[PDB]
Amino acid sequence: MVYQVKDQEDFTKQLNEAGNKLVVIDFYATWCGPCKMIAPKLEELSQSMSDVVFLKVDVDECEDIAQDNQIACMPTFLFMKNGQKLDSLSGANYDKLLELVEKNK
Amino acid sequence: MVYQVKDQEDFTKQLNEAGNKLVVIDFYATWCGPCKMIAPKLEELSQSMSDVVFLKVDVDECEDIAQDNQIACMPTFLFMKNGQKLDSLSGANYDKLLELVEKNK
Repeated sequence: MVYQVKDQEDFTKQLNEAGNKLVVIDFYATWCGPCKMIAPKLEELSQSMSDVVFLKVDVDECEDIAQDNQIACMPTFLFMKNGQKLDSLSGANYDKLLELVEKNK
Repeated sequence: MVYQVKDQEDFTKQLNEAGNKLVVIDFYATWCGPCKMIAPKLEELSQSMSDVVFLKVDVDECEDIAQDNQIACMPTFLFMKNGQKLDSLSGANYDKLLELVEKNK
């Protein structure tokens, strides 16, 4: 599953429940074509990879979280572990997403 | 001064108000750092140039307009003249912007 982050403290709650697991966060908008195209692939990946936590942040609903992470393109995938940033990817390139999750998991 | 488009009808009103002038529309968000960096440069070009009209669209306030224009990064600049799309530029590349303004005005 891909869990939808509700607000700043909810994002922190999720980053903790992840324990030591890689967390992949998709920053998206509902008006954005490339975001809608890749969303189902992220959902398929999340059902299989139970040792990675997948989250999503709607930038219109969570403008403060978007500003905290310096988002400018969408989708942007942020890679985190233990509350700390590992890597980011801008755009819907599913092979680069898979490479980054392989690298970081 | 850069005018903020309020809604789809207002976009048509301003396209009509521009007459035969090139129109540059900055699709931006208030949480987006590169947009904030370039906004004062746009205000300076808007006060400087009398043969170009500068508009802005807040993607979180006009999500419909952003969808219809296939926005995915920000800022994105659309270049229009007599209702026609001439060019677009993704990102806060001020030199490219000025080059597309000089080419199309």
